[PDB]
Amino acid sequence: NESTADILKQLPHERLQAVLEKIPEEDLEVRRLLSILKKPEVVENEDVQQRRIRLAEILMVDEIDLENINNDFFTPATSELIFARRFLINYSLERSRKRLQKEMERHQKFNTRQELLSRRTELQRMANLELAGSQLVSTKPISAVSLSTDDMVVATGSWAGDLQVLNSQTLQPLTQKLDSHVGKIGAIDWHPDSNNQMISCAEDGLIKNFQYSNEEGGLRLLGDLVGHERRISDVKYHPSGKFIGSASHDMTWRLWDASTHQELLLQEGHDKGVFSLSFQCDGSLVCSGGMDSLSMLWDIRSGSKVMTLAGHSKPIYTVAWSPNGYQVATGGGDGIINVWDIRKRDEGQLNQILAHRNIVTQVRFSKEDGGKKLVSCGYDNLINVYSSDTWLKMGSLAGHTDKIISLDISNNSHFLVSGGWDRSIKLWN
Amino acid sequence: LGLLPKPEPKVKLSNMMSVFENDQNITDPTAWEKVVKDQVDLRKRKHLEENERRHEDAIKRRKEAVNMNVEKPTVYHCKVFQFKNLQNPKIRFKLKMNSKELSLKGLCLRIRDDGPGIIIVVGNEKSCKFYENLVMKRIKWNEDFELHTNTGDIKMDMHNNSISKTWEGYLQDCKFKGWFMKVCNDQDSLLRTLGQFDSEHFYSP
Amino acid sequence: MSAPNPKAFPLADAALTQQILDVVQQAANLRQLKKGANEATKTLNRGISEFIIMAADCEPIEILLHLPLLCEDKNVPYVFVPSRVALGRACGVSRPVIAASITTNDASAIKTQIYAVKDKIETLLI
RNA sequence: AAUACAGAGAUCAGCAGUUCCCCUGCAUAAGGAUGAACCGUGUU
RNA sequence: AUCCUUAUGCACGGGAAAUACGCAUAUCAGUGAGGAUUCGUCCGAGAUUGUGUUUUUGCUGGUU
Ligand SMILES: *OP(=O)(O)OP(=O)(O)OC[C@H]1O[C@@H](N2CN(C)c3c2[nH]c(N(C)C)nc3=O)[C@H](O)[C@@H]1O
Repeated sequence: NESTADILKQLPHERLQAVLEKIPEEDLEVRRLLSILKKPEVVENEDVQQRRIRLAEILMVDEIDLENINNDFFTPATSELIFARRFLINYSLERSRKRLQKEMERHQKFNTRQELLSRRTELQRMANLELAGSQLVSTKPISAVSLSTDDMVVATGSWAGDLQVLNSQTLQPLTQKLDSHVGKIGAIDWHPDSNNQMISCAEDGLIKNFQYSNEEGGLRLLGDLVGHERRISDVKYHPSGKFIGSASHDMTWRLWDASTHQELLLQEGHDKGVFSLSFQCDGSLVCSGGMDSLSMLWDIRSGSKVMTLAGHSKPIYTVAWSPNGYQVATGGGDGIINVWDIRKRDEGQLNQILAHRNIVTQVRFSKEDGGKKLVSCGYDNLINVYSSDTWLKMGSLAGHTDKIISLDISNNSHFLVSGGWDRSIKLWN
Repeated sequence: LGLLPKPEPKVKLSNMMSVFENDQNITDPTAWEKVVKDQVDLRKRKHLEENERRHEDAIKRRKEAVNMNVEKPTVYHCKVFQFKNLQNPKIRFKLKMNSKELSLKGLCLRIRDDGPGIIIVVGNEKSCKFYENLVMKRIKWNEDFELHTNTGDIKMDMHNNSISKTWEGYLQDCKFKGWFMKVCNDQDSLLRTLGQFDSEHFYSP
Repeated sequence: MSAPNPKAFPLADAALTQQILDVVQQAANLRQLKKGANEATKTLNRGISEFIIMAADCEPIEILLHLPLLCEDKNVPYVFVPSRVALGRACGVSRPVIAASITTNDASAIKTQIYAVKDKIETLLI
C-alpha cells in the first residue's frame, strides 16, 4: 500500500494539487500573500482559481514555507534679512492702514443705484469682446505673457524660452527678439515702477533680471539668480518694489532682493512641487499654491505659516491675489477656482466658481478698480469673465483653436492679451 | 497504477468501418450504427454540459460581486448638464435607469414642469463617459412627443429645447448619497436643494 | 522607488500608468504599436504618431531626451512612465524598452481608449 | 587434445499524445454600440 | 438587458506536419536581432554556441 501512495506522492502534479487545498480561497486573501511575497499581485487575464494556482506554483518552486511561516524646528540665522522684515513691517503696516481707510471711505456713499448700473455696464462690455489680430512668436507654445505697468508692451515667452517684446495696441510686428540662455520659460514679470526691468524664470533654475532699454532691442541682463536646482514655475515682485520672491519645484520658495541679488529667505513646507507664489497688495502676505493640493499662506515678517487652505483635489497652478487684499483666488488641475477671504475665517471661507473644464492655468483679477472681474484660462480653449461679488460666470470668449497657457489683462481693462499652445498671441479687442 | 479506466477508442462515422473492436462490427450492422452514433452524441453532450455548468456557476459567483460594496475611490469625476425642457417622459425614464444601472451618484432638478433645469452625475470616470454619450449623442431632446395628461393624450413640440454640458471635473467628496430626481417650483429652494449638498454654485442662470 | 529623474517630465502617476500601459498592450495585439527609440523617432518624422511613452529610469536618460524636443514641434503628447521593465512587457517583449509610439489608424477598434489617454496626458504638460 | 551431444539458430490493424491552423461554443479580462410612458429629504 | 471587438483559458467538430520539436548555473539582443532597397530610404525580433529525440512517444486488439 505504501509504494502505491509514494510514487503518486513523488509526482509533481500531485505534489502541487495537495498544496492547492491548504491555501485560503478569496481574492483578497490570496492577493495579500502575493504582494507580501513580492510577486505580481495580478496577471493579464485570470479568474481567481487561476490566480490561486499561481500561488501554489510559486510556493512549490522556491520550496518556501506555508502562508503560516510566510506571514518641527525654529531655524535661526541671516540677520541681514532680519533687517528687511522691519522694512516690510514699516511699509506693510502703513500701506494696510491706508488701504483699509480707503475701503471704508467707499462704504459711506452707498447710493446703490450707481453701482448696480456699473456692474451691468461692465458685463455688457465683457460680452462684446472679440479678437483684434492674432500674431506669431515661435514654434513652441507660449508659456508666459505679461503687460508693462503702462500697458504698452507685451513680453512673450516660448517653451523654447526666448522672449520677444511686442507693442500692445497693434502688435505689429514687435520691437526686438532675444534668445535667452534658458530653454523653457516659466513666468515673466515687470517691476511695478520704472518700466525698465523685467524678470523671467524658466527650466534651468536661473532667474534673469532684464534691463529693457528705451525703444532699443538691447535688452540687457542686470544679473542672474542662483540657488535653484529644479525648474522655476513662478516669480513675482513684492508690491513694495525692493524684493523678488521665487518659487520653483523643490519645495522651496525663495525670497530674493533685486539690488544685492541675495537669498533673503529659504522657505520650506510643501511636500511636492510648488507651482505658484503670489504677493498680496499691501505686501504683507504670500500665498503658495502647490502640486500637493495645499494652499498655504505665509507671513513674510514672522516667517510663520499662517492658515492652510484645503480645497483642491489636484495641483494648484495659479494663485491670484485680489487688489482689495482681503481675498485670494486659486485654480487647479481640477477645474475649480476657489476664492478665500481671510477676514471671515470662522464661517465664510471659500466660494467655488466652477470654471472651465480641463484645467486652469492662470487666473487674473482686474488691477485697477480694486478688483472686481476675474479672468481665467484653461485648456478648454475658452476664456472666462467673472464677478467678484456673486462669482456668477458672465461671459466666455472663443478665438483660440488650441489650448491657452497664460493670459494678461489691460490695466484700464480695455485689453485682454492671451497666449497659446497654438503659438499665436491673440489680442482681445 | 490502476486508479482509472483504461481508455477505449474514439470512434466516428469515418473511423467507424475499420474499428474491429470486438463489439458487433459486421455481425450486427445497425446495432453498431447506433453505438457509434450514440457514442458521438454522448461526447458532444459533454461539451455542451461543461459549458452550461460553467455558465451557471459564474452567475452564483456573480452574486458575491453583487455583495461586494464599492470601496471608495479617492477622487470623484463629475459632470453637469443644463437644458430647456425635460417634459418628455421617455427622457425622464432613461435618466432614472442609467443612473441606477451604472452606479452613478448625483441628482437632477428643474423648475416646475415646463421650466428648465440641471443634471448632476458623479462616479468613476468610465461611468460618466457612457452617460455623457447618452445625454448628448444618443437621446434627442429636440424631438417631438405626444404626452399623456389626466384627461388624455396631447402633442408637444420641444424643438426649441436643447442640451449642452457645463463642466466636468474633480471634487474632494461627493455628498450625493443617491441619484434623486425632484421638482422645485422656484429658483431658490432649487438652490436650497443643492444647498443641502453645498452645491448651490452648480446652477448657472 | 528611486529618485525620479528630474528631467523626467511629465511623469505619470500610479493610476495613469495602469491606464497607459494597458492601452499600449491593447495596441500591441492590433500591431498599431511601435517599440523602441528609433522606431518611435521614425514615426514622428512620417507624421503618424498618437503619443509617445517613455521610460523614466532609462539609464542614462540622455539617450531619449531628444524625443521631447521633436514631439513639441509635431504637436504630439508625451509622458514618462516610471519603469522600463514594465514598458517592456506591455510591448510584448522579454526585455527592456524605453520608448514607444502608438500610431494612427482611424478605423481602429481601440480608437476610443487612445483619445481618452491623450486627453489625460496633455493635461500633464501644463 | 581426444570424445559425448545438440549441429544453426513471429505478422496484419485501431485509438489517443506532442506541433501549428481554421469552425463553433462557454468563461475571464478589458473595450465598445443600441433599445426599454414616468418624477425616493361618539356605531365594530 | 441584448449585440459587437480584441487578447487568454478549458472544449466538441474539421484539417496539415514530425527534418521536426524542444532543453542550457550559456553568449549577446528595441540602449536595435536579422533582413529588403527603385539608392532617396524601407521593414523590426531574434541570431549565435552546446546539446536530446526525430522511417518515431505512450496504449490496446486480432491472428501463430
Ligand atoms: O441580468 P440581471 O437582471 O441579473 O442584471 P443585474 O440584476 O445583475 O442588475 C443590475 C444590472 O443590470 C444590467 N442592466 C439590466 N438592464 C435592464 C440594463 C442594464 N444595463 C443597461 N446599460 C447599462 C446600458 N441597460 C439596461 O437596460 C446592468 O449591468 C446593471 O448593472
